[PDB]
Amino acid sequence: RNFYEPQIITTDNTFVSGNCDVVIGIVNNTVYDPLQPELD
Amino acid sequence: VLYENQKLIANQFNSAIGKIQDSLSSGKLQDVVNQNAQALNTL
Repeated sequence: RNFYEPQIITTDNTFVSGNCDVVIGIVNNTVYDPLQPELD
Repeated sequence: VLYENQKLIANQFNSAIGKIQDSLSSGKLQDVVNQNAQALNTL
C-alpha cells in the first residue's frame, strides 16, 4: 500500500471467504495456483 | 467482515450520527467563559 510494486495474483498472497455475490465490486479475474502447472 | 457487512455498518453509522445530533441539541466551554467574566466583573 505504501510503495508501488506489482505482483501476480496467486493463492499465496490472497485468501478466500464466501461466494462472489455479496461483495460489491468483485472483478472476475483469473487467480494463479502455483502447484497446478508445476506438478503437471 | 467489512465487505459482507457493508450496508449494515453503513446504516449503524448513519443512525449513530443521527442520535449524536439530538444528544448535542439536548459545560466545559461554558465554564471558562463564566470564569473570565466573573474575574472581569470583580475587577
